[PDB]
Amino acid sequence: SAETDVLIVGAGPAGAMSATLLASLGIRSLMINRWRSTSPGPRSHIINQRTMEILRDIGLEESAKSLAVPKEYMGEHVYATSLAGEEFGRIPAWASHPQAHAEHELASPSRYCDLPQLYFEPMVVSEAALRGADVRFLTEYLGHVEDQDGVTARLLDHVSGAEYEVRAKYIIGADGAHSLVAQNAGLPFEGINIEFSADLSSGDMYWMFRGVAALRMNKWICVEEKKIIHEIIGTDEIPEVGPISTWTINQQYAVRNTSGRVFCMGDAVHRHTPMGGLGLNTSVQDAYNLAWKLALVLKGQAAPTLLDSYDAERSPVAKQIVERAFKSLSTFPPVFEALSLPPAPTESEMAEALVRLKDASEEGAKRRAALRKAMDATIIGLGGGHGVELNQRYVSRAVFPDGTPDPGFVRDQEFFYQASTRPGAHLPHVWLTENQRRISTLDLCGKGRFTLLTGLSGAAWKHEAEQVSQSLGIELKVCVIGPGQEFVDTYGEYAKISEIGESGALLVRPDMFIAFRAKDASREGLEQLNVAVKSILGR
Amino acid sequence: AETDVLIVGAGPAGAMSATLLASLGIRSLMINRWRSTSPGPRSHIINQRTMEILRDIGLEESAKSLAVPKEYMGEHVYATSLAGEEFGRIPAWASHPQAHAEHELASPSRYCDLPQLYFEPMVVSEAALRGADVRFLTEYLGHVEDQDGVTARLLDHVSGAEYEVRAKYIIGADGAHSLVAQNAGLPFEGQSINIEFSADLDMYWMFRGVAALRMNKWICVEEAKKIIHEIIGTDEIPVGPISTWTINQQYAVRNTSGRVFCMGDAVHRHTPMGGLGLNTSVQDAYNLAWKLALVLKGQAAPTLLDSYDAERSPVAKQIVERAFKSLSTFPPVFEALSLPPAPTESEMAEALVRLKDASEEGAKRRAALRKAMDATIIGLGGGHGVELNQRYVSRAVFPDGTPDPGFVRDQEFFYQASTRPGAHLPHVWLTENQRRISTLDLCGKGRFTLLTGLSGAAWKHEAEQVSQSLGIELKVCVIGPGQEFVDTYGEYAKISEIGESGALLVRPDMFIAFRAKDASREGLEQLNVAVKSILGR
Amino acid sequence: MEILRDIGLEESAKSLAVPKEYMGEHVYATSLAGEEFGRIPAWASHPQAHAEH
Amino acid sequence: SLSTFPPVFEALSLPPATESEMAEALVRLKDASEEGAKRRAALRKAMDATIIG
Ligand SMILES: Cc1cc2c(cc1C)N(C[C@H](O)[C@H](O)[C@H](O)COP(=O)(O)OP(=O)(O)OC[C@H]1O[C@@H](n3cnc4c(N)ncnc43)[C@H](O)[C@@H]1O)c1[nH]c(=O)[nH]c(=O)c1N2
Ligand SMILES: Cc1cc2c(cc1C)N(C[C@H](O)[C@H](O)[C@H](O)COP(=O)(O)OP(=O)(O)OC[C@H]1O[C@@H](n3cnc4c(N)ncnc43)[C@H](O)[C@@H]1O)c1[nH]c(=O)[nH]c(=O)c1N2
Repeated sequence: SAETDVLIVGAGPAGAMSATLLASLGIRSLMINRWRSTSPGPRSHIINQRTMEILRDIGLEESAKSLAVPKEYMGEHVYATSLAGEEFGRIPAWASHPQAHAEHELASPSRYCDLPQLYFEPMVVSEAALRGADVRFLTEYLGHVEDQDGVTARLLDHVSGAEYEVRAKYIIGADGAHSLVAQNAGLPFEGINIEFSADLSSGDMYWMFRGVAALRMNKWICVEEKKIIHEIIGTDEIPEVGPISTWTINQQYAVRNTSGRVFCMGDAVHRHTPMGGLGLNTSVQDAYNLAWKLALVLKGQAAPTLLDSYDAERSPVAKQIVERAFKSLSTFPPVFEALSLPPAPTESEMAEALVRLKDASEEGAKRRAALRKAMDATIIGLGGGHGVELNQRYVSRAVFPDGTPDPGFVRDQEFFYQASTRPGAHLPHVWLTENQRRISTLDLCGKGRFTLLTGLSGAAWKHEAEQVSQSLGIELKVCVIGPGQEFVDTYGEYAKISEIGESGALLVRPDMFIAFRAKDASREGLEQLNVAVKSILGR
Repeated sequence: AETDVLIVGAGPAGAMSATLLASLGIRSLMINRWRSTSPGPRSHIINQRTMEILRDIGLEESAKSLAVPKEYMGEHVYATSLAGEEFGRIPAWASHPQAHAEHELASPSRYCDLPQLYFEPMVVSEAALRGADVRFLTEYLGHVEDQDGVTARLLDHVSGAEYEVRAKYIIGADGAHSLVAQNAGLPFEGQSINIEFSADLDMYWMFRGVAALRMNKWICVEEAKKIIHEIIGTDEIPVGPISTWTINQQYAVRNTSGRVFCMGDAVHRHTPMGGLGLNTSVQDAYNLAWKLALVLKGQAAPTLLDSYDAERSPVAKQIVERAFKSLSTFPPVFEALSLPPAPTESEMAEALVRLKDASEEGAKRRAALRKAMDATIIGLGGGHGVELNQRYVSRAVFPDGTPDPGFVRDQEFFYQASTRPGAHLPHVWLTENQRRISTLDLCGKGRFTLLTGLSGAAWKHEAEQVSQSLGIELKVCVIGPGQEFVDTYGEYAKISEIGESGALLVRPDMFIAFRAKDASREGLEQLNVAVKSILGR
Repeated sequence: MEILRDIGLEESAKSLAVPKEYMGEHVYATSLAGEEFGRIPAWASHPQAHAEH
Repeated sequence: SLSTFPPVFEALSLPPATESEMAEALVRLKDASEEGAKRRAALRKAMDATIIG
């Protein structure tokens, strides 16, 4: 028998990030994993800005960057018949087009990077243990029972062969795409990788229309006597040929992610195809949504109803990414159609298409233009979906509305990020300075606590926040941004992005979402802080 | 539970043993009492032998990405305090151009500064990935040995349960108060407050007797921590975590008892001068693992394991005595300033004014101070010979009849390459498809390798016979023009000390076990007898 | 270079030049595509020569 | 320093100036005999002596 506050079943990105955050917040956790090691395979490698912002908040962004390939080396996607064959063209993937890159820089202090899951996992798992989480591998969750005060789970130890029980206040189901935890909580659902080595002496990612195969990276992956590798390369005048692995995926999202004291996250609540690099990133963001809420509830600073916001905020995103990843698959077949090929052409059919594509006729021109259109429409799955990645819009009892209408989106909300300071949107990034060194708005906030941002004519917020803090027993850090202060609006970018007057305030949750906005520091405005915070905390 | 090897401890020694044993196809269970890898500032100087090991197993590039390269380690400063007067500087970690050349010539690898805080998780994750079972919050309580194996009792600090593990061997990698070594009855001979802090202010030695300062975040070596003031030393700038290390200087005279092998701090406990501890501990593991693997696979006799004590015990004594002796180089600095070992602020102020005296007496003091500062270098990068000049004598090294050539220059300060059996294979650059590759990169990977040139082609057939007969892999590399590996710079011919048709047999740990002068019939016939002798067969 | 340094042109010279790290690989061959006889460390590129430099 | 180049041709057993003669020299330089090892060593020695220039 063991006892903990939270039992975390699974030590992939979702579980390991939950353990790390809970341990940083002073909460006792036990994280288990069935297997001997972290994940070995080529799996994820695209890390998006929201994940990198989370790592930045907890102090792991610089270690992530030292293991990763920066964004400048991710842009060249090549569409071809094979590596040696004819190139159809290229596309600027991962926001490498100058305009896309500007939109990227404006959105976040962080950037895309290429960091194999193979490295990402042990980095976060070692951090969880260092910060205080108990971590135990070769240990399998078999089931649990729940009562009025907690949960009791049965675990099988694969080193000793012993079974034992663990008693917890809450269980996190971070146990992947066939989650037993989710099955036991009764959650409702709706909806070949080949490593090899070779010297390819004679861009960053190749899409081969052979229907579609992918090739990247001495060591290579494409997606046992594997002369699929020939064909893709495609010659046989060069010669390894394994390890080989498979992923069966059945597209489904949990409609609800919570049942009593059980919270599921990650692939356990969203299972989808890998198009867009959304899985690991969304899974880490699920953890970041939940952990601070658990910590407040366990410390008695919030009522248990604060936990209802997890489902209300993260379930819509589960459905969104599943549908989006699926839709992005449909953008590849039109490439074959533009060449006047069927989805699985013969060698003779392909050969004819290549000659036809170079024809000096009007028919040839029509095909070249159609091919370019089709290739351009794949970018939604390969870096174009910046809006999908960033445009979270939360509606829950952990976001206190300010009475303003939803302004919607000026441009397409899938392709383009739109900054907003309305409650329910992520705090916008802009550069300020601290001692003449650039610092992001995001660097003022987070660290497991609420933060209130204002300017010099909003000095009354400091005292108002101290009262609410004292009264509710919760930390509220106040930052008064302006000339001569600790943090300075050196570029004028804060006044430009805040959408409110200098004396207004933004209350920012530990996960960086705006929970309350006030237009000014009038007595009526100031009195609302205490009512918003009580409402957010269910008190 | 049952495993081939139980590894008690997951520091550098244990984690490296687990990684190597897993890479060799051996089942192991590595345990650690605590929840995490080591949190503290502890080791940070990684030497070339350790970096070579990481290179052999494919972790050198990951280590380098986490580390600070050698170009940022050289500036050691001797002073009264950070804001006070500087006595002078010394080129530490082989940063002087001549020391740097000697360093480059010795190895494909380089010093780097890599905190143990990052080193440990990198190796522990690799061990699990490659097949080791790894289990933290698990404590070794004791064991009993019989003629077929060992049975250990473990306490699980998650479940509170005790259970037993059955193994063929136990590795005691359990640190400076090793319970394993105490239970194996090993005989021993031979006779710091670290303060982290943050402040807005490469290495400072403060003669205040001596304090060190390095690195927003700083370490020097809880409101009484205005020791930090004094060292900085002002208080016009605005104090934990604090930690202690007791070390009692001791080395194990023997490192093995029956089926128990101890390694690392468990067999060599010493002061931190010279950055020898972690490095020596990783090298103990690299000596043992391939031997254990051959024995467990039935390709070597159990007597191969006797060479672990014969090769590694002399190193244990050597580093303990060396680290201690380097401490004695600091007090002469106070003596050159004509100060007592703990001077007052007034006495030191007077020493500083005398040190600038425009007389012949002042010039004598300036020269004496320089001489004393220069003699500290043996503990701060000067001991390249100590780091690299391993000379093994054992049944796992087959002598070639030649006398020991000794050392032309001082064997502590200077590395001397040798290809005589019992010395480390020398590094030189060859090419493979016009890309530079080290001699070391031809060898290792858990197996024996035989190196020769084009007139030594007969070695290929001889090695095949021995390999087939003994059931062991022997990779043969024929170095020359038109071959897979080419002597593009001529450096192999220059370093090998034998004719082109001679051969060097290199062990999995990169030590030379056999050398042949030529490929005559008498020379070729010796291979099989050397390999049998090395394997105890 | 010492002369250029004395008169204040060394940094301009360096901005126009290729540094010493890119001068060492001298290759002896029958032709560029043919067989290579071997290489030599030119312009003090051997580590000992570089130290002396 | 000019006089250090001709010993390279001599180590290959070539005269100072045909394509056939050179082709033979490259095959002999890979010869597995003790004579081939002598030629490889002589060639290296000759190449090394050009470093003065
Ligand atoms: C080919 C490919 C390529 C990509 C991606 C997937 C695939 C298949 N993804 C998605 C990503 O790999 C996936 O979404 C994450 O691994 C999900 O992380 P989780 O922590 O939810 O599950 P994960 O599956 O990673 O972890 C589940 C954990 O639970 C453990 N477990 C299961 N049952 C257990 C039990 N009963 N008891 C104890 N432990 C148990 C498992 O052992 C494992 O540790 C991605 N994403 C992205 O953002 N960018 C990208 O580029 C890609 N690319
Ligand atoms: C301040 C300072 C600074 C330096 C150094 C030391 C110190 C104190 N060193 C030396 C270096 O840190 C030391 O030599 C190594 O950590 C030794 O590694 P081990 O694996 O042998 O022991 P280590 O002590 O690292 O690990 C022992 C393991 O066993 C575990 N354990 C103990 N008893 C157990 C039991 N009964 N059951 C289960 N687990 C148990 C412990 O929890 C731990 O995992 C160094 N070296 C260097 O090369 N360069 C440098 O710069 C420095 N600097």
